[PDB]
Amino acid sequence: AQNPNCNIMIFHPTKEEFNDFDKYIAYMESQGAHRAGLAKIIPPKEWKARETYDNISEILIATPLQQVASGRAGVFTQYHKKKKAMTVGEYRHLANSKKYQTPPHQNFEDLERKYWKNRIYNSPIYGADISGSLFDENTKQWNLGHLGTIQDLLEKECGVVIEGVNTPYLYFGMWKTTFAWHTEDMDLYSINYLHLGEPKTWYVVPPEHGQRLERLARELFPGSSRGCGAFLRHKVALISPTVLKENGIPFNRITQEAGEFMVTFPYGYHAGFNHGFNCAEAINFATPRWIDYGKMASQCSCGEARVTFSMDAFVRILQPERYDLWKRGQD
Ligand SMILES: O=C(O)CNC(=O)C(=O)O
Ligand SMILES: [Mg+2]
Ligand code: NI
Ligand SMILES: [Zn+2]
Repeated sequence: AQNPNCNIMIFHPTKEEFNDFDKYIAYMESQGAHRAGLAKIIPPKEWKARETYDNISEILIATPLQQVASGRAGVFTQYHKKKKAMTVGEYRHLANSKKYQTPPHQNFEDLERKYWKNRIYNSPIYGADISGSLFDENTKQWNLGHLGTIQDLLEKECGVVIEGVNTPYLYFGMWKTTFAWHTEDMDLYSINYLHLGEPKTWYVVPPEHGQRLERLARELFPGSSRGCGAFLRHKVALISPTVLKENGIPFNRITQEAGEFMVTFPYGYHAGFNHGFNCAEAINFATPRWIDYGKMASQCSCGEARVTFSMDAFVRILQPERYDLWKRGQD
């Protein structure tokens, strides 16, 4: 078996290798990349997502989210308080203010220590889930707006045509902005490009050990767990690396910088935080290997997780038994 310790692998494709997305994903998995739940992809030195980022300030963040924490330093939930719309220009100015800016620090390690020590005493503001793309339409390789769709993958694999479309989202982050422990909708893959600014640190549990994370989570968030059999889909729960180590949960960590891609793999639980002002673009995708994970994916039926129009059809085809009760959580 390739990558038996489930380490995060880093790839350096040539411009020749960078022409065929599907085939490069298949290559990475032949080297065991998926076992980690997360891989880093450094694009060829010749490749650019777009010419410059000089004209992005007028993008609107219609619903900025203030991330308010409750709990203890290493075990907390966050809720999202809706704030008034601002442009990316205004947001960037906010992220750089004395109140929200990244603090003085030695290295990613000193910064990580400060994040986990101090996160809960602050409420950073995230621009999340904004429909759009910053890839130049002339960028032909690894353009997240031009990937093959999940609906076409399902159709090629299973012979059934379904409704739905699949488009990218932009995330604008600042210091301490946080992504809670989760897998993707329907345990899909994701791909994430950090377009500009400060880094993003990621924690990930190998897919083969995901259930151990879930079991710890049921113990750490006992009331959430009683309310919903898949409460991690609410994307509110945080657990520090110290707490994970204390409980024997296998995981890994890696820091993404501007200009790099990350791929998350089916059923790879991940979480993280932003080091300062940045902009990332992400989208879900599928391969033939995803189909079985889609069929087994846990669902939120308490009605908190509330998920896309396109997800309906996945549940309808892949999980016809769940499909009655699930859309009751959606309606
Ligand atoms: O970048 C973020 O804040 C969240 N993105 C993801 O969880 C992802 O790409 O899978
Ligand atoms: Mg603009
Ligand atoms: Ni994700
Ligand atoms: Zn739920």
